[PDB]
Amino acid sequence: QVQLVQSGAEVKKPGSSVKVSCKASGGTFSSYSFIWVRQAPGQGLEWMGRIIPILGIANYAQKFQGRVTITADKSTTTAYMELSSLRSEDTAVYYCARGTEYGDYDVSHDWGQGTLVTVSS
Amino acid sequence: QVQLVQSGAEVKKPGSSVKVSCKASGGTFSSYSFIWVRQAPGQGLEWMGRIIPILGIANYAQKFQGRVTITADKSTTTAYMELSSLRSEDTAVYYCARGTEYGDYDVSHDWGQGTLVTVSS
Amino acid sequence: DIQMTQSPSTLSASVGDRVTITCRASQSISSWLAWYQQKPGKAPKLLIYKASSLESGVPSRFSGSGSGTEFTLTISSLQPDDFATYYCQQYNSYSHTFGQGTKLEIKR
Amino acid sequence: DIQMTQSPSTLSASVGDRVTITCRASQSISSWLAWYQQKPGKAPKLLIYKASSLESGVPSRFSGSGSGTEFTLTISSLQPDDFATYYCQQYNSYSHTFGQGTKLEIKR
Amino acid sequence: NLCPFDEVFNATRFASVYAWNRKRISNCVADYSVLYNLAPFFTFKCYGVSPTKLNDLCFTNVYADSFVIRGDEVRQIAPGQTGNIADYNYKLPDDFTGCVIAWNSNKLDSKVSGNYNYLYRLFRKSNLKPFERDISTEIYQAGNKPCNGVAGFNCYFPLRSYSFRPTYGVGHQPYRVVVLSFELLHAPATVCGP
Amino acid sequence: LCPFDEVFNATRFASVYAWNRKRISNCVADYSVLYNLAPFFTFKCYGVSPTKLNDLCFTNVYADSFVIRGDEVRQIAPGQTGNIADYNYKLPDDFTGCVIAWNSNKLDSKVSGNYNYLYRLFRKSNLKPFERDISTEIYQAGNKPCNGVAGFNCYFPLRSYSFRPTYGVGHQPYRVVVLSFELLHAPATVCGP
Repeated sequence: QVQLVQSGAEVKKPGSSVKVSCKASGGTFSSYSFIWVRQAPGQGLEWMGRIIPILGIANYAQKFQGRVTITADKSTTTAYMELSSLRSEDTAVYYCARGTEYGDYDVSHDWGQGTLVTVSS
Repeated sequence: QVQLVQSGAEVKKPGSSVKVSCKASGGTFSSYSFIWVRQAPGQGLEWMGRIIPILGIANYAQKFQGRVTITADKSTTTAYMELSSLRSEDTAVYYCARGTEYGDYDVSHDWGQGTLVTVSS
Repeated sequence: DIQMTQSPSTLSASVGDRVTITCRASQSISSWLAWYQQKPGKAPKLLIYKASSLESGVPSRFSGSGSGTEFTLTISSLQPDDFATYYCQQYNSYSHTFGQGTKLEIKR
Repeated sequence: DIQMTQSPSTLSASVGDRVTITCRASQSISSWLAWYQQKPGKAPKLLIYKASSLESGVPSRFSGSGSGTEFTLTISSLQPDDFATYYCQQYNSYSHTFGQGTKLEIKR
Repeated sequence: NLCPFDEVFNATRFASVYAWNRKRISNCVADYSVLYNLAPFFTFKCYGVSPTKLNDLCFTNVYADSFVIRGDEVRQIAPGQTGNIADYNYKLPDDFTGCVIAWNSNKLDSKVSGNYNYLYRLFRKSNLKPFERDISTEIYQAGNKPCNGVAGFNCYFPLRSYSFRPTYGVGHQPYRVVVLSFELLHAPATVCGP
Repeated sequence: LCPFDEVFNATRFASVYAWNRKRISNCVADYSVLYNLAPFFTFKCYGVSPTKLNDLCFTNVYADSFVIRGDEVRQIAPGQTGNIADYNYKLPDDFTGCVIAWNSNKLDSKVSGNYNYLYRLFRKSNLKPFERDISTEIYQAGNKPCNGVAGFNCYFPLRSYSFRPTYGVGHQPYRVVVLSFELLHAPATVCGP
């Protein structure tokens, strides 16, 4: 029913910023919560942040505080993640996940396909 | 309310340092912040530095870094400004000013009569 | 930050067996826990949230249980499709950490 | 550093008129601004801080107004004692800079 | 055929107060002595029927409504009360018959970070009629200019969140509430307790 | 109407340790206006539902305004404890009234750093409900008396909230106003329109 589509792979220089989009389809948009997860090329998943648009509350990991910003768009029904001041180890696969109101906002029910972000010279 | 008294006129050689004293009277003396300003005879005012005697933080202008220090003495209830490496372009009238915790620590509420400092041969 | 560990790091099983994976939290996290299954190179899939509740569509052969600082998941009848990597996640207090990840393989 | 500009540098008026002085900052300074009035040869006297708040003891005819990078001071009923030089001072970010200093003089 | 109140009571997730649930009990013998094994301080306030003599009776039917509310608000679930919940979330009729059971659940519905899955309606045009649900999320027009779907000046979102935490006071800790409503009609009694 | 403007639109709020106390009486108060302060702000109410405050009536209303850090706003509640709760402002357990807190990073932040907001850090014991301690004597943490020198085991009781706009949401300044109502034998006068 409800599915999410993410943008393509990105290649960036260390001194730059990256915007990743996540377009969701199906159901009602206001009853959703959006979380972002990062996976290193060989290690396990890493939690980044959660956004509740209808309550308008954002929360980010302490490590990524002051660097990552998650926003939502009702007109296009999308979610955007801005990451600033990339570094050599910030290359990874990024996943967009959504949590319902009835089930649990924090848990992730549906997952995007993920985008590969590369940082190098 | 508060009365501020400054020292007399000073005439110094270029290779010397000058200590100007500012005595305050009125109210509890630990709620005050001390600001020092300068006015050349041919131009307007210019800010130097601010000290919070009770929090122990002193911050000076970028230009005067390594040249001026501002201290205070609680028992004598006074403030002192020491200016080192006097130059022929540093002659001017110096004003002692006092902020306040309730109002603002950066603005100047009460002003001294100022001291004339002339540096030449 | 509550640090989540899993055991065993790598497990070897065979089709038709019943397998168990344990997950331990450094501090108490009440009953807030979730398990995810990830195939090689694919997006993860939610299996159990609340440490007991099953997400709709998950096969009934999975089942988990736990109270606090001690949780477990089990597959009663292991299937050829169930070989993947399994991850914990606790969503009590911010910085919802994941686990190391227990990998499931085939005995030879 | 933030540079402050005053206008007009030289102003002329007469008793009973309404006058205004504009003060523009190079960058955004939020709403932190102060105005002082110095007579020739005397120590400056604070008039307004916070760009809207009136310092106690000042006659009420003075009024300041401004939000960001552009502030104004106004005198409704000018008086013979209001002839002096007026200075701006912002106290957002360090090295609190003053202005040029507008001199307000009678009309010959 | 013991009635399955256990599922109604021992559920893992109760619905929000505004979108409360409804369950029907029928064609079963109901044993009310079982539920006494609940939390040691569960309010058992009964209107129109004595709690102790509930065992020997023949309710034509029994409707169970379950939700989670705030502590201080537990007194608002009564016939004829007024307030936020009584007006905009849940209304009981004047001639109500049945029982209300409320017990603290701070060990199950509390997140150190904060539980935001429990919502409650704060603004509505008019008070709810008895036994009515309104799950609409239309923007509330508190002024004269039409809102047209923007939460600006005098345009408020009608729902707020019970950001539950385990460090809250007693008056803000979550309480699970179950309301049983009986009835008598021309139809023969279907649920008769021992 | 009631002076809820000089209490919610004031230029500068008092420090948390020396918090303000404002009496309100013989006024008609329209609380609905308090919903336009911010798109998202904290509006907890203890002992009374906010939607039923423009129909009830009290004898007097007490307003207390101050500025506290973002992550410490959870300490302003009955039965809580921490740093602000017991050293600066203690709320009684038998409390009826509302607390209204909202972010004010645009009004109480300085790039250089706002040093005008202070909070007490050291005290001999805890604070009784609705008590003010404005003393400034040096605090002897250890056994040796220092008689007013900030050396070892002798710290100044007060610290400063060096607010800056660069800080995160957990350190940005928050303006807090606590309204307390009470009922006495005297007739009510502070009522909604």
